[PDB]
Amino acid sequence: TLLGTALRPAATRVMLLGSGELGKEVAIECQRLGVEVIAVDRYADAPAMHVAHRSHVINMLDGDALRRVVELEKPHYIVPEIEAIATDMLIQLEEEGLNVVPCARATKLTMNREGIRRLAAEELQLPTSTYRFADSESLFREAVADIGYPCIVKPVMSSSGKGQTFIRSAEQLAQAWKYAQQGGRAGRVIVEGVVKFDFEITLLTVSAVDGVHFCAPVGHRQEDGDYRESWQPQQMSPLALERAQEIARKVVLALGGYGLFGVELFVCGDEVIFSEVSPRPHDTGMVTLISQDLSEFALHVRAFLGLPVGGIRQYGPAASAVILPQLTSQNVTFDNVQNAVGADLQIRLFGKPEIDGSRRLGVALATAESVVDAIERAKHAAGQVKVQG
Amino acid sequence: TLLGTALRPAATRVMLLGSGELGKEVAIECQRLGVEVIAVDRYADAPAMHVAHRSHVINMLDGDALRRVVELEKPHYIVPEIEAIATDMLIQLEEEGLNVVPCARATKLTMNREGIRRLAAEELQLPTSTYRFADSESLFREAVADIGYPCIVKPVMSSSGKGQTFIRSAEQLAQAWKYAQQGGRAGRVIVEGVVKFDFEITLLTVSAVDGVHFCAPVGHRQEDGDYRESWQPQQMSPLALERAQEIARKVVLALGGYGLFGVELFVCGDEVIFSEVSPRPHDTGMVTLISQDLSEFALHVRAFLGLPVGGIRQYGPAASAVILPQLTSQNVTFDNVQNAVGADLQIRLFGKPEIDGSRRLGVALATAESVVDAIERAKHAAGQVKVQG
Ligand SMILES: Nc1ncnc2c1ncn2[C@@H]1O[C@H](COP(=O)(O)OP(=O)(O)NP(=O)(O)O)[C@@H](O)[C@H]1O
Ligand SMILES: Nc1ncnc2c1ncn2[C@@H]1O[C@H](COP(=O)(O)OP(=O)(O)NP(=O)(O)O)[C@@H](O)[C@H]1O
Ligand SMILES: NCC(=O)N[C@@H]1O[C@H](COP(=O)([O-])[O-])[C@@H](O)[C@H]1O
Ligand SMILES: NCC(=O)N[C@@H]1O[C@H](COP(=O)([O-])[O-])[C@@H](O)[C@H]1O
Ligand SMILES: [Mg+2]
Ligand SMILES: [Mg+2]
Ligand SMILES: [Mg+2]
Ligand SMILES: [Mg+2]
Ligand code: NA
Ligand code: NA
Repeated sequence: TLLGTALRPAATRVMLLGSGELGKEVAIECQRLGVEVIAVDRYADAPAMHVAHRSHVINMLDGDALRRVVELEKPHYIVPEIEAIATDMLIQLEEEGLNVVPCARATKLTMNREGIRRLAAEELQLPTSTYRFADSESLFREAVADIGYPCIVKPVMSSSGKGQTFIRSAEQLAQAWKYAQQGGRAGRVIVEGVVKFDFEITLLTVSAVDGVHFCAPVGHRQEDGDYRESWQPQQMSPLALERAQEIARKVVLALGGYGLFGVELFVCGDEVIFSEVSPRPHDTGMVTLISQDLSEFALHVRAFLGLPVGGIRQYGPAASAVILPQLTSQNVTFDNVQNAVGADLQIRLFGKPEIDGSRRLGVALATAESVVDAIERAKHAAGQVKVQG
Repeated sequence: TLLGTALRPAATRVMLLGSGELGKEVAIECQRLGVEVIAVDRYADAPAMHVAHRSHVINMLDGDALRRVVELEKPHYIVPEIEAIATDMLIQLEEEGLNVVPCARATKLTMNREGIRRLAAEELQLPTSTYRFADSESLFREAVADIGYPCIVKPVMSSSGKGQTFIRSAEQLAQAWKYAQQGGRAGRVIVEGVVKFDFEITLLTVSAVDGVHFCAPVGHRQEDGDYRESWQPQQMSPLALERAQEIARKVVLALGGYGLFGVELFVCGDEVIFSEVSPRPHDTGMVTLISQDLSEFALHVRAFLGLPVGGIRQYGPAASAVILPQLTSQNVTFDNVQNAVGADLQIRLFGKPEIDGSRRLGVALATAESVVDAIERAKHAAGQVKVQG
């Protein structure tokens, strides 16, 4: 493996499609290796753009627009950071010789729940919640009837819980369906039976030249479609961990290509159930910014560049807690920062240009002798931040 | 501490005066907090510029040029990254209300080994090398006589050994007095009477809102005026450590201002002698990119922003080894990178635009069960990298 010098003729060029907080760290890790970074998104001054050599704002769902920016910048690697990309064009491009991380098929399969769900459950025979898809209200209604209550309805093309409803009674059916319509390419939906898990985890799995490597299990807590806190390591029985690893390995290998994947799993004792997978760094993995020698961002980079992982070091109990304020502003400020960092406590503020409602603008990170204590220290610190606009 | 959002009207702005590998990390740290970074250097595409919001190429020795850039960008913090800057302008600027990190006086004082040596020795009353001050070949001649063999000859405006001479013999004096003029402005000198130390350390000392904290001592190996390898923690006596810390505190507190300082000391048994100090992150300190929770750069930023440090966690034996090729090229590439990364091993490639002679293009970082082992791992890795032109 050979790397060039960013900005020079033989530069190794990486193009990020999506410039949120996740890509910002991928960008930093690229920059740490003198890798040239082109950050693209649907809006200007996106996080990853702050730390990139050059940025472009285009409609990433427009295959022609994508083709255009790619032809323009001639990246060696196209690193999708969000789901909402013109995957069909990535496949084209990949065929035309471009390297899509981890691979274009991985991106296509995961951007639509139907693809990844059917692959995992039907082709890989992995355990998942029960599910049905529906593309009309009536079909949706039949689906619910067959699935039972409670059940969760989600659009097949969504993230961070947009257009999703936890359905407890037929009473919600109409609202649920409309709402699932508002969320979505606005479309088809998935109706899943509710898994009553003991806890849920994210198994950050790196597929690299030297094999499949696993980060220690990251536990996470979700609320109202948003991850609130994550921690590592999440304790699991030996049997559960081994089962989780098995599932994760099968998934990443099936999707193909080098990179770090966020394998979302539900744990019921010693039993593990597959939920979904990010074929790229995962939000919950932001805890690895404090908990490992190589963050999930650093690992994604390492793997995609074709270099060996070797191993991953875990420094002990740690957690992340989101900074998710709710306001409307185009000039956001953060005060009381002196009460948000200190010993074994840090924060990250994304640089997002504005907010109009709820938005993840930063994250607090902490370490401690237990995840319980780390979680509290991180939440507390996130809380101390006085967000104003 | 109130921080704005980079690129937004209330953004908090940091201007780096010097954009090499040290400032690159400082920049990355600022970015992580959504701080707006302006990277200034005397050449284009300097490392820190790759990761800054914007840059400026100017002669930083030109005060009028410095004022212009400062006033144009209106930074909240001026962060010196190299010695060669117009310290007078800093002083003036500071007087005009500008925040200079750690303080303008600190920058001036350290530029001059005259001012700093006197302060430390006379004023602070700390142990240093022997010395005096010549201002002529005759003034030079007489002094070196007062010091004796062997001894050191340094321009009071020298760095990296720029203009220095190790004198064991009178014959040299023909040379030395000349060389002392080769370098610096191109002059006046300082003659030191060498100290036979067991080993040398850099005591990275952070002065912040919650007082002064210290990183574990960093040992290093110098060669031809360039550090080659650095390691942490350097084994020493608690007594030696205690003494080192006392000297460091005294110095930093006397220099004034918040920031990370690199205190250079000689260790002979339980005795410690102050050599010099950088009022900014120090090269040898690059080991902290892998050995601690907060790197020296993260500490620098934390401190200058008025935030508390609280503590510094050290992850065990670690080392840095420089990637210091010597060639002439404007399109450097790095091959065999796969043999330079792995478990507990990483590399940084700076992004320097070209090279023409010997130049530090990157660094290898490693951790291990022992300091010795760490150094070997880091050295080996740096050695595997094939630098092409
Ligand atoms: N079938 C299910 N049973 C139980 N809980 C579920 C189920 N599906 C989703 N959840 C819960 O809802 C959270 C969000 O679900 P998810 O399917 O990941 O939504 P998303 O919109 O894809 N979000 P993101 O992870 O940002 O892509 C999960 O982490 C669980 O806490
Ligand atoms: N009195 C002295 N005794 C022994 N070694 C010395 C002495 N002064 C300098 N050195 C050695 O010289 C190295 C570099 O010299 P130094 O005094 O730091 O000058 P410099 O030109 O300012 N270099 P730099 O460290 O980059 O600022 C040190 O790290 C020591 O190994
Ligand atoms: N679970 C998905 C996720 O965490 N995505 C992250 O959020 C960004 C969008 O946030 P935004 O909606 O605030 O612009 C994405 O770009 C990605 O980094
Ligand atoms: N020992 C001091 C030191 O390490 N300084 C670092 O090297 C730069 C200059 O490198 P360059 O000479 O290759 O431009 C400086 O800007 C600083 O980052
Ligand atoms: Mg999802
Ligand atoms: Mg999810
Ligand atoms: Mg110096
Ligand atoms: Mg020195
Ligand atoms: Na690929
Ligand atoms: Na100051």
